Amino acid sequence: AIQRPPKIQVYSRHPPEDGKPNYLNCYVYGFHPPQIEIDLLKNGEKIKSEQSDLSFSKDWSFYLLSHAEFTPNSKDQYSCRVKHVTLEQPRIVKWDRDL
Amino acid sequence: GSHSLRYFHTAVSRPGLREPLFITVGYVDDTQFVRFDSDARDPRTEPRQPWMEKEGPEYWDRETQISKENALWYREALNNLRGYYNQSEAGSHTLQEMYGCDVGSDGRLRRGYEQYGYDGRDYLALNEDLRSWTAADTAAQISKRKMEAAGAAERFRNYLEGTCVEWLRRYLENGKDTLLRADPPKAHVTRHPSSEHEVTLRCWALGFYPEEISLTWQRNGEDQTQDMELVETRPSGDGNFQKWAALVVPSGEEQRYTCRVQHEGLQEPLTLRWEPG
Amino acid sequence: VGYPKVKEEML
Repeated sequence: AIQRPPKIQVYSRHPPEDGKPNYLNCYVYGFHPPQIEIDLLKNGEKIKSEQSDLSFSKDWSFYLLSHAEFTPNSKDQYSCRVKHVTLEQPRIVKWDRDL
Repeated sequence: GSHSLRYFHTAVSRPGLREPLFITVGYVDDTQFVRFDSDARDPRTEPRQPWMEKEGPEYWDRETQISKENALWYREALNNLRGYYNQSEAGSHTLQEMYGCDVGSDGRLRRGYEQYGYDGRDYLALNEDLRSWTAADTAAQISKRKMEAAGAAERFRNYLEGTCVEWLRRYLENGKDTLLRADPPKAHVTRHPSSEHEVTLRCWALGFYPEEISLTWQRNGEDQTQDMELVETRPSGDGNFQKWAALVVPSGEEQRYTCRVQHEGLQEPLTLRWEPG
Repeated sequence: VGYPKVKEEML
C-alpha cells in the first residue's frame, strides 16, 4: 500500500539565453511505485527526449531525469508532463525560465 | 577522503509478460558508471562513463552474464515474496536491493552493505557485523532463515572484503579525473519581486560535485530555515549537481539576508547577498 | 564489479 507521488523540477542545464543551445531537464523523484511516464512538451506537444536509468534513494523512492537538447528562444514554451498511479490526472509542470 | 562502490537492483513484476523488468545501476560515490537493463534489445552491461572503456571485453561479458542470472534470481524471489504475503500474481510488486562497500582514505573496508526493500519498505538487511541479518516482519524472517541455512552472509562478506574493495580502488584510479575532483558550486543570489512590499531571494548553487551541500539563509546570525524553500538537489545532466534555497523578504531589506554555502570543494563557506547588476 | 546471486541463496 506504499504509494508516494513524484516531485518534479523542470529546468535548463545552463542559465538560459535565446539562440544559445542548451539542455532541457525534467527531474522526477520521490516516487513509488516505479512505473511512470515522463514527457517533455514544447508548446503543449511531445518532443523527443532521453531518460536516465532507473535508480533510487535511501528510502527506496525512485528518481529519473528526462532530458533533451534544445535552443531556447523568446516564443517557445516548455513543460514536462508526468503520469503516475498516485496522480488522478497527468501533472504538467511548466518550465519557468525566470527562477 | 572516503569512497563508495554501490550497486542498485530494481526488479518489477509485470503481470502477463514473460519476464519482470530488471535494472541494475552502479555508482562510485555520486557518479553512475554502469548499467544493465533487461528490457534492452540485446541486454548487456554498459559503461556510463568514458573512462570505463578502459575495461576489456571480458569485463563486459562477465558483468553481462551475472546480470542475466541475477534477473532470473529476482524472478523467483518476486514469486516467493508474493507467496509470503498472499499477494495475487495479477498485481505488480517491486523488489529493490542496494549493496556495496565503503573504504576509508587508508584504502581498507570501512563498512559493507546489503539491503533489500519490498514495495518501498525495508525488508531484509545484512547487519554491520556481516554475519547476521535483520528481518522487518515474519515474511522476511522466512528469507532470513533461508539466508542462514544457505550461509549467504559468508559469501557476501568474502566479496566485500576482497573483490568489492579491490575494484573500487581500480575504478578510482581509472576515473581519477572524474572521481577524485571536488568542484565547488558557483553561487549567486537572484531577486524576484512579486510586489513593491515583498521579494523572493533565491540562492543558487550550480555545477558542484560531489552531491552533498549545505545552503542556509541568515538574517543576523539568525537562521531562517523555518521560512525558506529548500529544493531537493538535482542533477545538471552532465555529472554535476544544482540546488537552490529561496525566501521571501520585505522589499528594501534585501541586504539584511545572507546565503551561506558549504561544500567540500570550498576552502571556506561562501557567504553571499543579493547584488544589484 | 558486481556480485553474482545464486539460486541456492534465495529469499
